[PDB]
Parts: sequence; C-alpha cells; structure tokens
Amino acid sequence: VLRSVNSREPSQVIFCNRSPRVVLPVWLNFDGEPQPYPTLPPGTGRRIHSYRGHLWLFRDAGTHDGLLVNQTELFVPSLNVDGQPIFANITLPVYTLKERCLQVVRSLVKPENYRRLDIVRSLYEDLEDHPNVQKDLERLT
Amino acid sequence: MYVKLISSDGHEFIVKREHALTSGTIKAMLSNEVNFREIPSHVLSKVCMYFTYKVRYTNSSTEIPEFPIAPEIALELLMAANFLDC
Amino acid sequence: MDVFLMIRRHKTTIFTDAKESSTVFELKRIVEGILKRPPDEQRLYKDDQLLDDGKTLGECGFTSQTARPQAPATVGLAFRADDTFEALCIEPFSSPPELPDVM
Ligand SMILES: CC(=O)N1C[C@H](O)C[C@H]1C(=O)N1C[C@H](O)C[C@H]1C(=O)NCc1ccc(-c2scnc2C)cc1
Repeated sequence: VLRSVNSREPSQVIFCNRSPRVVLPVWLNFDGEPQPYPTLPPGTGRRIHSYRGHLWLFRDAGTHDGLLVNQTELFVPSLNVDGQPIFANITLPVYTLKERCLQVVRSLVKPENYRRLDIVRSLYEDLEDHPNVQKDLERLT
Repeated sequence: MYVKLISSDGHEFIVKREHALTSGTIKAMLSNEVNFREIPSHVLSKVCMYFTYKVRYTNSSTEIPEFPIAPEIALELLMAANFLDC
Repeated sequence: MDVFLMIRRHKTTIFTDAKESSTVFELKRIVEGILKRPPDEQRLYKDDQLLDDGKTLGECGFTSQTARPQAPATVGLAFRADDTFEALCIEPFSSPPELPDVM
C-alpha cells in the first residue's frame, strides 16, 4: 500500500541532517520495499535527485530509532519552483522519556543480557521490541 | 501555579503544575504534594528536567538537542518513566 | 531569552525559568510567590558568590546556552531566620548505584 508513485518527474532535494545521529535515508520503492541509501553524518547535507510522489523516511543508521523530516514521519518530494531544491530538515523527535531511557539501555546492554536486567517482564519486551522499519510501515498503513 | 514532588530520600522538587501533568500517573495522584517512595532524588531531578525539556521543545522548529541520560541512572530512570508513563 | 534554573536550598529545589534580562531581585519575587518568604529574607548565590539585587541573571552568568531546559543552572538560596542569615547549604542528590555487570 505505502509505495512510491512512479511519476518519472524529477525533483531535487536537500537532505539536511540537523540531528546528532548518523542518518539512514530509506526510500520506499515501487513495491513498498524499503531501500536503504548512503548515510549522513550529524550536521551534514546532500543534494540528491529523487522524484515527485516518491516516499522517504529517515532513521538512526546504528539503532534504527525514528527521526522526523520536516516535522513528520514521511517525506514526499514535490514540484521544484524557480529551480530551487526542496528542503528536507531531518531532526530528532522529542522522544518520550521512556523511549529515550530504552535507547540508552539498548546502547549499553547486549541483547543477550536484557533478561539479566532486574526489571519487570514488560520492560524486557519493550527493550527487545527494537525500532524496526517494517513495524512502522504496517502502522502508517 | 506549582506542585511539589517528593523523592524517596526526602528531596522536594517544586515544578509548574502543567509540567507535572505531563504524567498521567501524577495527574491521578493529584486528582498538591506527591510522595514517591521508590524514586530517589538523582532520578526525580532528571524527571523534572525532562518536563522542562518536553514543554520547551514540543512543537518547535528550533533544532532539538538530545535529552542526556548518564549510564548510571538509566535503569532507574526507565523504571520511573514506565511508572509515570512519560 | 529564557534561562532555565534550579533554585536550591537544603532539600528544596525549584524548577523555573526567567529572562536573561531579569534581575536577581525579580527572581526573589518568584521565590517569594512559591516559598512565602520576602526578598529581604533571601540570599541568592551562583556557586559561593552572593548575588546583588539589581544585576541581571545574564550579568551574573546565567545565559540561555548554559542554563538549558534539559540541564538547568543552579541558583543557591539561603533564608534569614529572624535576625541573621543561615549559611548556604544545598543537600546533594542521592548517589546512583554501581552499574550492573551487564552495563
Ligand atoms: C527509476 C528510479 O526512479 N529509480 C531506480 C533506482 O533503482 C531507484 C530509483 C531512483 O533513481 N531513485 C529513488 C529515489 O527517488 C532517489 C532516486 C535515486 O536513487 N537517486 C540517486 C541517488 C543517489 C544517492 C543518494 C544519496 S542519499 C544519501 N546520500 C546520497 C548520495 C540519493 C539519490
């Protein structure tokens, strides 16, 4: 269902990473499969060639944590006016304190050891319930 | 308008009422002081800092910084966030 | 510009914000509203330094980029019990436990 429209109309975009994370751009291809693209270090930008109606989202390349692009989940390149590129401001969401806590705990404890942690069962599930693109694609649909 | 949040070790954190209502658990404990027998001061100070952070950066175009969490307090802060639903 | 502060005395900590251009005295009015003690019974501090009523929080080193929402600056507070001021005493927060083995 969620897939890029095969418009064939070029659209230039600036991917601008105003997050402190390494950014993984993900293009949803014509059959809805996520295609990973080269990464952007923190604070960097790239002028890229995409197309009108194509779908993109952005993640942390290491952890797959979700990121926002122009304040939302999905970015769809639009028509270029006066030959100016479309800006895609990639930023950190305001994570819930819980989700932030989970990120930091995931970054310190190998997935083998989550069960050794002295916490309630549902938090162990929350830790193992990694941010995952496939899961988010189902939701958005 | 303020409310008082009291840590397990007796520290009294005084924050805006609207900030503390970020937490559904705190709303329910209020509906204006709340005692937290399981949350020590080094965790509840951070919780209060998250309120300030959340309120300041929710719906804002100005670039958003990372909310910092020392490794030493992360496990306890997780448990507190799960309890407080925030 | 907003600055984000923790005003602290003994085991009391007030989270609030003020303007960089606001004065020390004005911060005491804020404390007065919350703890019910007038400015003349309050001393405010940056670390060990006593702050003068007429100075701006900015002049006294509380700037927007150091007194941040997620990491607020600390302002010490002491009260006069009747005739003379108590000494500045800020109780430290509790110590985190040892990192578990896995961490
Ligand atoms: C026919 C068509 O549209 N295709 C066939 C390609 O297999 C994928 C797609 C295509 O050309 N796309 C999909 C997206 O709309 C972007 C566009 C594309 O691949 N442009 C080339 C490109 C190369 C590198 C990068 C990136 S992303 C981060 N750094 C770089 C250099 C972005 C775009």
